[PDB]
Amino acid sequence: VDSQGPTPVCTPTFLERRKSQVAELNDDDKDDEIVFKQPI
Amino acid sequence: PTRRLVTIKRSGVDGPHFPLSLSTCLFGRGIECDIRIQLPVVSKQHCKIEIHEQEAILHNFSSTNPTQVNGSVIDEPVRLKHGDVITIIDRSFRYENE
Repeated sequence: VDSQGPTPVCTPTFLERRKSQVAELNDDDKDDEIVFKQPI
Repeated sequence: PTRRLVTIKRSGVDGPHFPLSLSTCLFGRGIECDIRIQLPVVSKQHCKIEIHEQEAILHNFSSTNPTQVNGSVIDEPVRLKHGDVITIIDRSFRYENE
């Protein structure tokens, strides 16, 4: 989704998918979904 | 840097840390944002932090999904305190002061 598109409110469906997704994921999470603009 | 931010993962385990060296920290999908998240439910600016010699103030730009702090929504501006945690949907960032 473009950083210039719609912003749908987070709902019970979205939260459940993430919980399921975590279960479907593993230590591989390391590459979650957060990106740092500045150096760390 | 005195102010340090720790990233919380959906599993509840801390991973990479982000030092608030810059006087302003902007969270959201926008690239101009200091921290970008590839989630379609994240606002362009979601959350904005302004650091003044006085203290650190967190601003809520998320009109679609308000930012939660200490387990509570911050419809209005709030001063950051050592130990206060910012919570975004399933992700949160622990604020550490020096």
